[PDB]
Amino acid sequence: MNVNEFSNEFDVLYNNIMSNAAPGLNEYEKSVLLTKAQEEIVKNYFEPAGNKYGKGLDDSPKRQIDFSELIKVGEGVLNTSAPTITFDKRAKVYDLPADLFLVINEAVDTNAGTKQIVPISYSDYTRLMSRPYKEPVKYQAWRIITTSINNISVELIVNSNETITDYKVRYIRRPAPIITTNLSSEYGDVTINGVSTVSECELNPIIHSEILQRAVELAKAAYQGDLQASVELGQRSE
Amino acid sequence: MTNKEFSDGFSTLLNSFGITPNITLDEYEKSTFLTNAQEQLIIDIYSGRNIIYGKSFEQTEEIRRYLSNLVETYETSTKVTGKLGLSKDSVFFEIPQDTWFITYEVAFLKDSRLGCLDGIEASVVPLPQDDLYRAKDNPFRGPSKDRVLRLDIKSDLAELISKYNVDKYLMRYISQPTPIILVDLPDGLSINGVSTESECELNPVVHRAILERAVQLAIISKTQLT
Repeated sequence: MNVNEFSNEFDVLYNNIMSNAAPGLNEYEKSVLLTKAQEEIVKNYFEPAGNKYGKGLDDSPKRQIDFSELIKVGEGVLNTSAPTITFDKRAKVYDLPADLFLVINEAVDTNAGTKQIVPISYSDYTRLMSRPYKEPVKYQAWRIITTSINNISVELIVNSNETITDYKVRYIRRPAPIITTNLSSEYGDVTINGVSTVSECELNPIIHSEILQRAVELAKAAYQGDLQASVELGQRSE
Repeated sequence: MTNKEFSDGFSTLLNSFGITPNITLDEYEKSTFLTNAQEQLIIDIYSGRNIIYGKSFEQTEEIRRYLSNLVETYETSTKVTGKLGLSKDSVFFEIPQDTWFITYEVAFLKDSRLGCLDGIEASVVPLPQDDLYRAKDNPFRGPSKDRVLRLDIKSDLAELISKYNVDKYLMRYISQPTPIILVDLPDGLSINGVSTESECELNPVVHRAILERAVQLAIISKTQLT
């Protein structure tokens, strides 16, 4: 469903049927609420605990098809452009894509074959570097986030005498905003995430109704305006 | 089996990264447990203490085919000069320093006194120290033209007590096996002083028994406190 249909059905669900009808929302307000609902729905559905079903990214066909249109595969760029201070002497720094929302799978192709990257925690880092070996298992590599500016920088730790040829990253693309109308104005150009032009929902139509319902709920919570509504409907921001 | 096959079979037998509870090892841990299993197995085989086999060093064809690749022969004519022995006619010879157990040990003699028998090969008899005093004068078990007494002493030495001069000393021992190292280990690490990859030098017949014992040692290591 296109942006016109979002706005029309938003009006229908918000104030065209309600008894003591409230003031209609401006298109900037509707676009804001739709974008917020979009991010909220994505974050609810990625985490099993964030939604009532207890199901995460790949725990049912619906959850697969939800993010099917948001999955992207790219490559990390070796960060030898400038010098830097790595926490680990034997770690190669790589830069992830700018439009990165969540990492779900990583892999590195070395001279010794492909190796799955395991994102090790800081407590797991401390535990693993206390052992005599201090290297990953056969078919894996280790990863820790390093000094990041304007985009995520990543430290890859592979076994000794191994060189990395490429670093593929299956991530979830950052959702584009939903903007109903050209927000250009003579009084000042307003933007949702830096874009004022019309922007369609770049996700599957399976969750367009979901985003609309969340937008309506947020609109009515803002209309109520008490601390209670904001606190209870902020629990789902996550 | 090769090092790659060793690691892959180790993972398969341990059910690494399966759905059921399991154990995952680093290649260093795999190397450590494979080496421990190797050396335990060959020592138990040599001593005949393995209940599965229950046979000694060369007691059957199976054990021959297992430990055939550790049997090393050695020759030496040099004698260590400054040492204190238990008899005047005591000569000392160095050991190759990689020996595990001496299995054949013979000594050639060069002396004028045993005329026309010169260059006689002589059986080195390992003799305990209890028997030494009462074996020095023994004409049936003591030193003679066809028999030499060897006593082990410090610094990897062999004190050969003979009535005649000893010219050459021949050995056939079981050697240190090369460790089973599946990866070039980082700096500092080593197994038996070896840092690079090291393939098992025994026959493939015993590689799978070594793998089974290494797997059992792994489960014991992870499941000795639970």
